[PDB]
Amino acid sequence: QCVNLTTRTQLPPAYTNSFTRGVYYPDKVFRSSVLHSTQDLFLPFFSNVTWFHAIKRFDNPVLPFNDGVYFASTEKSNIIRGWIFGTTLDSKTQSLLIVNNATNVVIKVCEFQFCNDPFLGVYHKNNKSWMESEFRVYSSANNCTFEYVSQPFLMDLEGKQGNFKNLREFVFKNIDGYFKIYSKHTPINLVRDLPQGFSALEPLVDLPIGINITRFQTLLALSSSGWTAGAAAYYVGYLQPRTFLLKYNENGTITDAVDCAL
Amino acid sequence: NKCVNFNFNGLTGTGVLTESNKKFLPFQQFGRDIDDTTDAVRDPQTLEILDITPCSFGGVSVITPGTNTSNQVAVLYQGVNCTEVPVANVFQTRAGCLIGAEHVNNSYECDIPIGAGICASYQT
Amino acid sequence: VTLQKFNGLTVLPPLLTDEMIAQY
Amino acid sequence: VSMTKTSVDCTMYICGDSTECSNLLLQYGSFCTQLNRALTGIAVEQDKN
Amino acid sequence: DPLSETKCTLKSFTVEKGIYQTSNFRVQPTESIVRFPNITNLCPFGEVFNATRFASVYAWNRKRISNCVADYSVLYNSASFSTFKCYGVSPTKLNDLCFTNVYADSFVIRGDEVRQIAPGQTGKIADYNYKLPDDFTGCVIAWNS
Ligand SMILES: *[C@@H]1O[C@H](CO)[C@@H](O[C@@H]2O[C@H](CO)[C@@H](O)[C@H](O)[C@H]2NC(C)=O)[C@H](O)[C@H]1NC(C)=O
Ligand SMILES: *[C@@H]1O[C@H](CO)[C@@H](O[C@@H]2O[C@H](CO)[C@@H](O)[C@H](O)[C@H]2NC(C)=O)[C@H](O)[C@H]1NC(C)=O
Ligand SMILES: *[C@@H]1O[C@H](CO)[C@@H](O[C@@H]2O[C@H](CO)[C@@H](O)[C@H](O)[C@H]2NC(C)=O)[C@H](O)[C@H]1NC(C)=O
Ligand SMILES: *[C@@H]1O[C@H](CO)[C@@H](O[C@@H]2O[C@H](CO)[C@@H](O)[C@H](O)[C@H]2NC(C)=O)[C@H](O)[C@H]1NC(C)=O
Ligand SMILES: *[C@@H]1O[C@H](CO)[C@@H](O)[C@H](O)[C@H]1NC(C)=O
Ligand SMILES: *[C@@H]1O[C@H](CO)[C@@H](O)[C@H](O)[C@H]1NC(C)=O
Repeated sequence: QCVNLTTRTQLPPAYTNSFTRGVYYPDKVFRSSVLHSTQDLFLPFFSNVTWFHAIKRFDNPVLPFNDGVYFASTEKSNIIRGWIFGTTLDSKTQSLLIVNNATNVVIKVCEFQFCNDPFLGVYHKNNKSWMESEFRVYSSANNCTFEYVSQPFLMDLEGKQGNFKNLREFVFKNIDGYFKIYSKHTPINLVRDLPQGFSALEPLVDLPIGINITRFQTLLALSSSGWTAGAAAYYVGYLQPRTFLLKYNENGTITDAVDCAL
Repeated sequence: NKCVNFNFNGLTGTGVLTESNKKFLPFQQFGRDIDDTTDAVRDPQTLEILDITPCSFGGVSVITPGTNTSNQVAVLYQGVNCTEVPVANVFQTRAGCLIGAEHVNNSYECDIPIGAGICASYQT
Repeated sequence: VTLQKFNGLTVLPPLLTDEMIAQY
Repeated sequence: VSMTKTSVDCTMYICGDSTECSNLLLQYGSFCTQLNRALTGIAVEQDKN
Repeated sequence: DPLSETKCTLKSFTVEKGIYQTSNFRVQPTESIVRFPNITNLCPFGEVFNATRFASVYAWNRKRISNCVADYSVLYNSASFSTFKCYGVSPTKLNDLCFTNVYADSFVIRGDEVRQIAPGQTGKIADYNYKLPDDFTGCVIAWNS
């Protein structure tokens, strides 16, 4: 169940600056009201960062993953709904699915035959409703290794109006085989750029997945072609190995940081 | 509140473990100071912080009037508190614990130095 | 002026306390 | 007028709690007691000052 | 005693008047404590065995075990099973060891043919429908049913 929904305007690969976002707790270690340093992979400060949109437009190329990644999105309507990660991305090896369908956050690791460009289909009809409808991800998944479901919920898929009100920031690393996701969730009211200020991503999830990851793509919510998108920007930047000096406060939050080559 | 060796989650150490007023965030497990030395750990079953202090040690010094005066001596255990010394006329000082000398209210000059304003002397 | 460890180190007290240096 | 008196259990700094370090470090000789003489020296020097 | 200790330490039967540094005191680590997180998620051997019905040996099962604790406290501890045997890890060690990758191999057979399973063996089960490799290191369990 995959189709090539090519009804979209073509736009150039836009850029913006990334001031000091993309710091995170590097080890599971407590430290307080101290300045402490590591040489580790981080998002470089003040660096040109890559930018994407759903709008008419739906911007989602299969992008390289190399040494780790920073992903962030300024959102309304909960339209950004996960990622797809992996080295082949067509069953010739394993690859990784991380998704948020309306009931669960779900992670799966299989020899997946993905679509040419996967997505999640939803009802949008003027009899005002917003339920799931089509799950265009992969056809086949024979050799599987890691499988999960988060404790069951419901989440709004609703087409809610306005400028971007949710920011969710993520960073991704594969070390020795153990894959790590660190992330932050924060309120915003911003029209078209990443927020000036500071944040330090909490470690959400860590998994002995063992796969290689070499290319990512994001997973979004959506008569086959020719359909309505919600409006949302998302951003991507590579981690680079660089020395940071970090300040911990009394609560042990990374409260500010400096990059030793800025 | 005992000197124990420990392993927590593979992190191996030694000291006196005790209840902590500190608060780690939900994802930190071990504390490290400026020195990069492991001062606290979250217990992996009660999920509460232990502060940890490397268990009682120090120099010993022997206080001595000279052999040609006497065969009598006193022992200062340095930084070690008097509650922890008997494993090796007791007086507790900001230098640690001294054993084998009478504490006396008479402030003489310093016949043998001990520290923190304390000296010892041999007499009638 | 702004200011017993795992690593064999200790700090010894001075023979004169800050009270005794106040007296002198 | 003085600096902080410091002292080191040289065996504890070098590799205390381990017996094979007691067996090996004995091969080196007085290279602990020389330090204990040098530092107990500095410490009596501060109360002289 | 401290007088004979200082006499010895100073290389001198006359210890002259003074105070002298000796024999560093250190209270010993009086015991070793070990603390690990609760072994809460037991691997589901009660689904592997305690399940209603197994399948036949030419259709030998491969139920996945991963991301759980390999706790044999109601397994190698028990008398109820006729045969328990291992082939390169000692049977005491199955609570000590970590695996990378684990799968159940479930079926039913004739009681004589229990002897056909062992890596390096013959008999019709050990040829027409089952075999184990020369570098296998796991364990076999079988019982009168
Ligand atoms: C979200 O995706 C998951 C994964 O496919 C769906 O969970 C499966 O749903 C079926 C039907 O309830 C169950 O038989 C499977 O056992 C479920 N998977 C697991 C691992 O338990 C879930 O139903 C999807 N949500 C929606 C709204 O479609
Ligand atoms: C993944 O699934 C495929 C699908 O069968 C397996 O591929 C077979 O592998 C064997 C051994 O290399 C070959 O003899 C077959 O010709 C293959 N057939 C097919 C259709 O792939 C593969 O073994 C599986 N991999 C794992 C690790 O389980
Ligand atoms: C460390 O975190 C705590 C909790 O967020 C902060 O303490 C709170 O401060 C407000 C304002 O004075 C009080 O109303 C709360 O009752 C406090 N809560 C607690 C648990 O103490 C504290 O401000 C943070 N540290 C810094 C440097 O801001
Ligand atoms: C490991 O198990 C113990 C008990 O089996 C759990 O301790 C309980 O925690 C709750 C909530 O704090 C208390 O109400 C109980 O009194 C505790 N049990 C006992 C026997 O006192 C502990 O939380 C478990 N650890 C984890 C990580 O789940
Ligand atoms: C040292 O020993 C001898 C014999 O006990 C004694 O005659 C001499 O006076 C002693 N010296 C001092 C300073 O007490
Ligand atoms: C020494 O004086 C203190 C009060 O400064 C008193 O506590 C103590 O009992 C006195 N000791 C003797 C032996 O008189």
